[PDB]
Amino acid sequence: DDLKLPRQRVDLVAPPFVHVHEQATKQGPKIMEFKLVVQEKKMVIDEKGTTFQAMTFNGSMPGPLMVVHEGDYVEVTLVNPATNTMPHNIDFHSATGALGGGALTLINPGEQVVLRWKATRTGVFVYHCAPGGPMIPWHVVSGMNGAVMVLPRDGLNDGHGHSLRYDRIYYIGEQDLYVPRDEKGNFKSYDSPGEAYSDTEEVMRKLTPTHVVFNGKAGALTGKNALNANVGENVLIVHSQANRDSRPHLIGGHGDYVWETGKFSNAPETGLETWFIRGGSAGAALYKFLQPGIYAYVTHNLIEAANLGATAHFKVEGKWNDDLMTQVKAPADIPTGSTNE
Amino acid sequence: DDLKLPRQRVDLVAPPFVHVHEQATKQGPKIMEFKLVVQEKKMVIDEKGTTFQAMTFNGSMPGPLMVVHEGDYVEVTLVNPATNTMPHNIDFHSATGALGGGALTLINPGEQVVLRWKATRTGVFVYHCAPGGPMIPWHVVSGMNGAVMVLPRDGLNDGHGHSLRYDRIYYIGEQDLYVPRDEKGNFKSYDSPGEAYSDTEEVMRKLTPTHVVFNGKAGALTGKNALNANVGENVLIVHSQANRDSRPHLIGGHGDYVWETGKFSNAPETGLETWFIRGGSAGAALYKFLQPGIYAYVTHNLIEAANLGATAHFKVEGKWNDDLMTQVKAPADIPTGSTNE
Amino acid sequence: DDLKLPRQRVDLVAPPFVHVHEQATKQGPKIMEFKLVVQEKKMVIDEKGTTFQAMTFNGSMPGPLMVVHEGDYVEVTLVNPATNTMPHNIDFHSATGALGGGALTLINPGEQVVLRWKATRTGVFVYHCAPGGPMIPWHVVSGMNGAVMVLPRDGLNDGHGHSLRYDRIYYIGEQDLYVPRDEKGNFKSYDSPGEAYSDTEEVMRKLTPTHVVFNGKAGALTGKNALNANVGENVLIVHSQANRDSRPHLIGGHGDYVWETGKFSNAPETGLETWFIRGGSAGAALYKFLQPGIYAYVTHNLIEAANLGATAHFKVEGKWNDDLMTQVKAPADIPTGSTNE
Ligand SMILES: OC[C@H]1O[C@@](CO)(O[C@H]2O[C@H](CO)[C@@H](O)[C@H](O)[C@H]2O)[C@@H](O)[C@@H]1O
Ligand SMILES: OC[C@H]1O[C@@](CO)(O[C@H]2O[C@H](CO)[C@@H](O)[C@H](O)[C@H]2O)[C@@H](O)[C@@H]1O
Ligand SMILES: OC[C@H]1O[C@@](CO)(O[C@H]2O[C@H](CO)[C@@H](O)[C@H](O)[C@H]2O)[C@@H](O)[C@@H]1O
Ligand SMILES: OC[C@H]1O[C@@](CO)(O[C@H]2O[C@H](CO)[C@@H](O)[C@H](O)[C@H]2O)[C@@H](O)[C@@H]1O
Ligand SMILES: OC[C@H]1O[C@@](CO)(O[C@H]2O[C@H](CO)[C@@H](O)[C@H](O)[C@H]2O)[C@@H](O)[C@@H]1O
Ligand SMILES: OC[C@H]1O[C@@](CO)(O[C@H]2O[C@H](CO)[C@@H](O)[C@H](O)[C@H]2O)[C@@H](O)[C@@H]1O
Ligand SMILES: O=N[O-]
Ligand SMILES: O=N[O-]
Ligand SMILES: O=N[O-]
Ligand SMILES: O=N[O-]
Ligand SMILES: O=N[O-]
Ligand SMILES: O=N[O-]
Ligand SMILES: O=N[O-]
Ligand SMILES: O=N[O-]
Ligand SMILES: O=N[O-]
Ligand SMILES: O=N[O-]
Ligand SMILES: O=N[O-]
Ligand SMILES: O=N[O-]
Ligand SMILES: [Cu+2]
Ligand SMILES: [Cu+2]
Ligand SMILES: [Cu+2]
Ligand SMILES: [Cu+2]
Ligand SMILES: [Cu+2]
Ligand SMILES: [Cu+2]
Repeated sequence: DDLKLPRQRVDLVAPPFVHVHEQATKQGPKIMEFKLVVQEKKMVIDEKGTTFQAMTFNGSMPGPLMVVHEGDYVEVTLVNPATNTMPHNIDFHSATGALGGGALTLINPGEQVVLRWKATRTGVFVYHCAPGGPMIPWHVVSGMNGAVMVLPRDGLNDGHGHSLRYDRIYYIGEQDLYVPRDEKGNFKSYDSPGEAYSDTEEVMRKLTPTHVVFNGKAGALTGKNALNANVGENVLIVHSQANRDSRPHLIGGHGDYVWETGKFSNAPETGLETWFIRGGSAGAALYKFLQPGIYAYVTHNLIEAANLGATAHFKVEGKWNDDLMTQVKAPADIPTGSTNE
Repeated sequence: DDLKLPRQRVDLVAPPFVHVHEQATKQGPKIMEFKLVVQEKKMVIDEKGTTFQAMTFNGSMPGPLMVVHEGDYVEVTLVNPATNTMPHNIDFHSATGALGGGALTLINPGEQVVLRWKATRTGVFVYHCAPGGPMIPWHVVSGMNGAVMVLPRDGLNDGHGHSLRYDRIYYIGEQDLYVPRDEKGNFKSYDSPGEAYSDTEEVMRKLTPTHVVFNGKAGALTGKNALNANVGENVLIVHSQANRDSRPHLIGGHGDYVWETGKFSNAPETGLETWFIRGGSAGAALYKFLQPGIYAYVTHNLIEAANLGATAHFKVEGKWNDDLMTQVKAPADIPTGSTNE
Repeated sequence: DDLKLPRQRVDLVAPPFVHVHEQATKQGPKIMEFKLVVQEKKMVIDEKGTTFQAMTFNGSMPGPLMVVHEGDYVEVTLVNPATNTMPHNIDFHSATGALGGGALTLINPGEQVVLRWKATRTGVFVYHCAPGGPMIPWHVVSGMNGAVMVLPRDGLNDGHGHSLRYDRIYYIGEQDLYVPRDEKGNFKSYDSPGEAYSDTEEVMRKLTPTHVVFNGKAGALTGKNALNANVGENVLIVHSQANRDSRPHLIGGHGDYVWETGKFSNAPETGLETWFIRGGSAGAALYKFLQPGIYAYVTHNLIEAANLGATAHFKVEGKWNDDLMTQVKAPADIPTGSTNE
């Protein structure tokens, strides 16, 4: 064993939640140990019950958020159980060399592999499967993508010498899906990913998704699964898109501090309405809630948001601030003496 | 009346022009009073006379630019005359709470509502209708979107302690439209927005506009309606797109100072060729004209610019500067002694 | 002759290579003389041998990279040989006035023209043909676009007072193509550009390319034409896209310093995973290679990368650094005592 550092095992949690971590740390570098198990399975992706043949890390779309600190080593055990049908691997955009690790991690069903990469670059980054050739886009748009956050050891800052600390963190993975339709326009079902491939590839080629979803399905983060917050809390929202651009917006809020390219060596932008996640990247926004109520978090192509699945909700508890906004007069009949031309 | 500030009524003007305002001000905060009247009407959107069932604020696409200063309060009377067929509301991306105001402003035909929001965030911002669900994209891509500018009280600056002042301002609202076609490819006409909806939604779902226009129609800002300027003038060009990305470019010019994310707390970028307006945002560019003549202002997807409607012109008066550019030799026959392989 | 500066003739080279130049210079301003010869010709654009009716500067897609310094004058002789069928011109996004030069450079087959523009703006910039109207997008998506780099006279810097110097430079021109298909889905062939136009325009209108290629064809920069580098070298990668957005990513690497909007008066961003070239612009990234092996350089819409042609390779010589990344355990059977749920 050449590398003589303490080891720490991390238990991942399903998105949009994030495993326990420290923001700032005075611990030295560690070997941070993670396990990812590939799971191919049929999943429900919309509110009408449409299914499709997904491929996942750890059973979720997105794959879980991994969080480490600058200078840590990340030792990932990737497992491809023999119930799976395809080979898989992993490419970390946070890592240096061998196609992000993909060239060192190709495993057949029944195999596992252990990759270590040094976390030399701060930010949020995509990770994704990339077996080779046309299998690269297919595995990614089938769900095989997640993100990793590499925090500075002193935690986040505003790029102007002031520390920033979040009260809460959520990870929003956005997924573009390409579900085949029959001649009548109904979504087609298949018994395996391999059977779905040819028809799926034809949809992929036209670069227009059938669905754009957060946390793996339309409505996943609405209703009973809305994201909780409180007035006053500084919330970090990490957003990834491994294949296609997105334009996040918090309806009724702002991005107080936004790293749209997602890299903490760059000062954030302030007071954004809408930001831009380039396909193949993660970004992050901090917002301090000022008002209670429901907020919609969307990609601000509103067709994608409302009609293809890409809306989440926050439910924020606290007291309303009438100075920031008030209904001066409730809806009422237009006065008879009005002229409205 | 809890809020004891002076009130000022603003008369809006149709785009691309902007109502009278001060850049820098020493007045304290005011309650700035605006009126927006929803108008559903058939409108001509291209040079072949194609019509479509539009929905507007104040009869225009885009809706008018509102201009206030940081710390002002904005009291908006939204009116939905009883000649309209649908409910409408308004979401200000500049505002904090209640989905930007949409949750406090839903009005049926025959009603009006009064919303007040504090202008706490500087920049240019979209405002748009957002009734709920699939009606959100439909009302926005039918034309119900505009912008508001919240200036710093000291006016604009270059992010490096130098004041910037514009001689002229224009507001370019870009609109993506989704007009149904019949089996022969001809655009379909309808008698009401409700009748157009189902067919329109089908076009919307494929995320490919039929038209991309400035100021509501192909050719709106060309010919006799070209934008005027003079050599030496510093012109602010505000650009909004409430649903879809755009990439503005001034052909023959530059962006001297560009806030592509549109927020004045961030230093502008300098000397851009082309900039990027993320769907769901406004941005702004300053340019000091150096040469007279015709300039085309486009989105630099040139197919959209030339073939789907997204070109404006500036006509700039003044004297040509042969140091910056000259025709050394006019077109002439290729010399006989030339080799051109 | 009013302009009394030394003249220097530059011999252009085919992309992805770049003509000999100095980074930093103490020479004063010069008149830098370039020749571009339009060539319309059928070209092979994919690995199955698909052809299409291309239009080029100097016989290549992209056109060659021109490199000058701030304050130089650029005197371009544009030649349209009489074997061509169409008029052509040139618009420099680096230039000020007359639609970038397009309004001074329209030439019929059999003619040439000489344009001079002052290089007042630093950065990488697109140049492209723009005859007028619908011919603008058609000539650009037929291949008539390249880039020019205007270096500061002191060479590049990190925006924080430190000089940056590249060991190598490559120019990656990305081209979106719109090749017609017949009723069976096979790509159609034509005998001239004029014959291809009507069918091509119909594909263009739907804003979905059939191919997205680097250096004019799928596979152009893979295999024997991979880009060479060595561990330790700082490589500048200039990327242009004259019509459509792109999201470059170096698989297994990063962008150490990235000017995504492409203009050297703005500090670069650091440590990017993926960056964004807005359609109608050039950008640039510096990366110091740290690991040997194969790197893929893609647009990170992976469908475009793997299935529509947009992948290049770097082959990097040197010694592997096991500290940055190592395969701890090669692929092996999942242990019997494992639980992987
Ligand atoms: O700022 C650019 C910088 O990236 C460098 C920093 O010295 O390195 C990055 O990658 C290296 C991998 O070891 C580390 O030096 C560094 O800690 C990390 O951001 C260079 O390659 C260069 O100057
Ligand atoms: O979208 C085309 C066409 O297909 C139908 C079924 O004929 O609906 C399908 O497509 C809809 C939009 O994606 C989905 O809402 C639904 O799950 C699916 O069956 C038609 O209703 C539609 O006109
Ligand atoms: O810079 C981030 C900053 O936004 C803050 C500023 O203190 O507030 C913004 O929203 C508030 C609404 O009252 C105002 O304080 C401020 O004037 C405006 O930009 C915080 O929520 C935070 O530090
Ligand atoms: O675009 C398809 C097809 O439709 C036709 C009419 O059959 O033209 C229509 O579409 C054109 C492009 O949008 C418009 O220029 C025109 O207003 C519209 O009728 C065909 O000419 C075209 O081939
Ligand atoms: O920084 C904005 C700046 O651009 C200016 C610089 O003074 O000019 C640019 O274009 C001019 C063309 O002569 C040059 O002054 C300058 O060297 C170049 O970047 C103004 O128009 C303005 O302040
Ligand atoms: O893409 C539709 C359909 O066309 C066919 C020929 O019928 O293949 C063509 O399109 C393919 C994808 O672009 C190309 O790979 C090939 O060069 C082209 O002939 C079908 O195979 C495909 O199903
Ligand atoms: O070593 N201190 O947390
Ligand atoms: O299945 N995804 O959260
Ligand atoms: O590993 N590819 O299916
Ligand atoms: O303002 N949100 O769509
Ligand atoms: O109060 N002065 O404008
Ligand atoms: O109708 N719009 O300017
Ligand atoms: O208010 N919706 O049609
Ligand atoms: O350079 N304008 O397309
Ligand atoms: O004039 N010196 O290179
Ligand atoms: O033909 N282009 O490199
Ligand atoms: O010059 N146009 O074909
Ligand atoms: O990580 N590259 O696709
Ligand atoms: Cu996989
Ligand atoms: Cu990747
Ligand atoms: Cu409405
Ligand atoms: Cu909005
Ligand atoms: Cu041409
Ligand atoms: Cu251009």
